[PDB]
Amino acid sequence: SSRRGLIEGTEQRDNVQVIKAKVPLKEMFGYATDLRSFSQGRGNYVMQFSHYAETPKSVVNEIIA
Amino acid sequence: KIGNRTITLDPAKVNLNFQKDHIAVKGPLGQIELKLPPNLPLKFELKDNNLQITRNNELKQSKIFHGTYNALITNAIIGVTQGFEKKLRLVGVGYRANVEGETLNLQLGYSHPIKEKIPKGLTVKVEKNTEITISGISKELVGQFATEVRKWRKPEPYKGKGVLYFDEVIVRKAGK
Amino acid sequence: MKVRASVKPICKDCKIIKRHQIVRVICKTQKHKQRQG
Amino acid sequence: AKKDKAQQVADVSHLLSTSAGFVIFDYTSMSAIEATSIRKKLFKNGSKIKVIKNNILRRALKAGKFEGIDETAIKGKLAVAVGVNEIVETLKAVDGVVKAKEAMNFVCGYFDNRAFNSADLEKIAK
Amino acid sequence: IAKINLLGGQAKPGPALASVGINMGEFTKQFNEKTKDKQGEMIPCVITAYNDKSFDFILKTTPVSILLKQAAKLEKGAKNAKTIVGKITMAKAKEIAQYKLVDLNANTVEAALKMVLGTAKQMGIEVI
Amino acid sequence: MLQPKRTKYRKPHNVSYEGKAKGNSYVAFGEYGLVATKGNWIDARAIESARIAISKCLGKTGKMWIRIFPHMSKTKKPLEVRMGSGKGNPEFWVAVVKQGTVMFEVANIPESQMIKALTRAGHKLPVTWKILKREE
Amino acid sequence: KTGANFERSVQSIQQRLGVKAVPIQLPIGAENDFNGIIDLIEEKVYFFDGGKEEKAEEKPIPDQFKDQV
RNA sequence: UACUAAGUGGAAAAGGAUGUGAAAGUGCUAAAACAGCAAGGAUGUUGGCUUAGAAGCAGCCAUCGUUUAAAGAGUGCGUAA
RNA sequence: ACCUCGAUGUCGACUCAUCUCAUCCUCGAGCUGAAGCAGGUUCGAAGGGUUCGGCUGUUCGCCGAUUAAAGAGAUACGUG
Repeated sequence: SSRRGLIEGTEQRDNVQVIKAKVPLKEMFGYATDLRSFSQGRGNYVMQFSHYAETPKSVVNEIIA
Repeated sequence: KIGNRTITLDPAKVNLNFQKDHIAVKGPLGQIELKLPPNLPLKFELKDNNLQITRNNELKQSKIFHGTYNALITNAIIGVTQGFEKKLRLVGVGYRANVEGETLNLQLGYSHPIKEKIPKGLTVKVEKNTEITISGISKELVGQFATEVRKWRKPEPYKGKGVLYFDEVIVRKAGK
Repeated sequence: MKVRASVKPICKDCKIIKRHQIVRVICKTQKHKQRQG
Repeated sequence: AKKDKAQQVADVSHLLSTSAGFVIFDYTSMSAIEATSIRKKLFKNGSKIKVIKNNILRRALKAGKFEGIDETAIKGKLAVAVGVNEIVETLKAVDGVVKAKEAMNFVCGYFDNRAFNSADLEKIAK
Repeated sequence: IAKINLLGGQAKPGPALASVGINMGEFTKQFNEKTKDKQGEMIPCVITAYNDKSFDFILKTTPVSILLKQAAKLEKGAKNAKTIVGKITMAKAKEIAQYKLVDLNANTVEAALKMVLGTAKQMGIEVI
Repeated sequence: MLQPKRTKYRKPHNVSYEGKAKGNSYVAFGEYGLVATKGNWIDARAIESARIAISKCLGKTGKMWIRIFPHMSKTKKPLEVRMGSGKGNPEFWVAVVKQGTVMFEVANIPESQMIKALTRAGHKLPVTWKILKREE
Repeated sequence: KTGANFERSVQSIQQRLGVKAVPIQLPIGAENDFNGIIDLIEEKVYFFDGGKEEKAEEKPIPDQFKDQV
């Protein structure tokens, strides 16, 4: 819910619920290990690059000021 | 409005002793001796077949008085004709409780033995090692005992763990 | 309990009672308990 | 208003006096879904499954010349089917409702304004 | 209980379709076989307690919603309900009401048509 | 800033506000108003604060008028000087309020947001508040 | 330790795993009184001590357990 | 002759007060009024959209209609559904 | 500027301290975006306790190490 989100319902591959997440790579680092922490390791996640999207102002802060 | 409400009666199951100091209702399910202090605005009548106690005076504290005395008359009547019982669940992993003679033991997060004495006029029954039933003649005393047993453990949101009142679905909090 | 000097109904079930001439509130919501109104 | 109460009582007294047949049977849980199922079954029947207060049905019945003074003191959800203009099919439907519940005792009403024992009126119905 | 808005095709990829205890394929077989008539067309799905959710289902006669969408002659989602776009007339209104003649439980032409307007004036077309 | 264009004197006698409302004794433009139960001094800073507070809660369509405006001055001596060398230098501006005087009126605004804004105004003024409506 | 029971463990694995496994032994006690192991195909072994476990002898079951055995 | 259940009396700002009387208005109403309880509470409809997945309560455009005492896109609680 | 200017002995340190609670700690208790520990919040409670050294006359302050704890204050900013 806190990382540009894909929480608009549920997607299931007829026996396994695979949820899409268009999430920036900068927010993967602690994300994946904490997801394994919270989910007790009962899931996983796949490495696929979606696309080059807009950078949020949080990263823009270091561009110029 | 609770004013001189209709309180039915069967003058064969329970007999009455209406006095200005004690009201003693007696029957096969024991006796209840309601203690009422002297100098009360209320007047008691010798009646059966839906006895009703009327108001000689009309004033706020007297109004509350009559309401509460009528409510406690209802309470004592249903107690002496039916008794009272409470039941308490205990939701835990190693929590349990059972009986020794007249004392209820407790297994809690305490690493020290916990036992509590059973008050008079009430009896405990165990059906599962955690959920207990306390049965007596007073809703007052049974609720007091239920709170006494509860006082050692409070349910918490992070896990179902505590003295459940058989109908309390508590709110949930999701940490780790 | 919340230390304040003016409390008004803030959740829909915060009803006001006076216990021993101390004004307090009762509600299901546990972030809405307070006294010394 | 109380005057409105009296004039509504008079209006429904006129309604029941005009209506020959009418059956009011107390229902636990008369359900709206199965009610409109009845409505499909009744269709354009002179009957109208309807729900109005139970005190007005006393003073309606006591103004409108139909037998029973203590038969009006029913307790609970009450709905009257005014049988007319295919009153028979209305009776069919209300007995279907009788078989749709546990067992619903005869509260009041009859086929065409002459109440008798209800061990056969349901047989006219089915 | 668990209203289901699905097409007439596959009954496998419905996550809310199998949530009351029913299994997926055990009905999906006959669902596909008997809905091949309108595969690619919507068939709403609901359910009732059978005895234990071994197997139960009920398919609903289609309300006019995909035909009501083309009644506006627009294949786009209608986030504009006060705009009268598309042509509907008493003839077309009655033709639509034929679909919902058996779909509703209150039976009369004028009231079913009033249903059609009330659901349709808010469709994205301020209907006649 | 609410600073008047010019002043003949910087060092005047403020007011005797123990008397019924000379002017602005009733709401004129809007439909409701705040009134002071009694009179007192008010600075200009708190007038600006009340104006901005009521404007933040003001709708994009509502309008508000103020009645009392800073006309008088207010002076304070430094905290090292003994009693009496002259008269010091003025610090800020003060307006007077008489008992029964109205100061704020609002219009073209919902009544609920109206009472909201009146409460906001009342919580910021030391003088005791009271609420009235446009009588005529 | 607190939180375990042999019947509870086998029930949990049977439901959530579908293991369809077979037991051989049965602990005596609930969570602290583990001082003997009922044996199913042979005789129960009574442990005379705690964290020592150096004298092991296999003594007759009192029939309150042998019937269920 | 009224009030206080505050030893107010016997000190006081802001705000809060469902403490309580009195006063002038003022809705229903022994035909059940006010509750609480016993029951329904339907229906297009998961209105249309949105994010593959949001669909009475994520949210927006609508926020209207049949049976009907009445049923609300619902009074809130429930899930990303 | 109001007693005390025909006498009011005024800093700092040592010792002796006594009192208050707007509690620094031990104590009770609620609440938490209170997994738990680790935390914050303030109601009660003053019963008790509430350091040692370097620095410049020291109060202040800084620093060192350290205690379950290294209080704010009143008493001629205590006590010739």
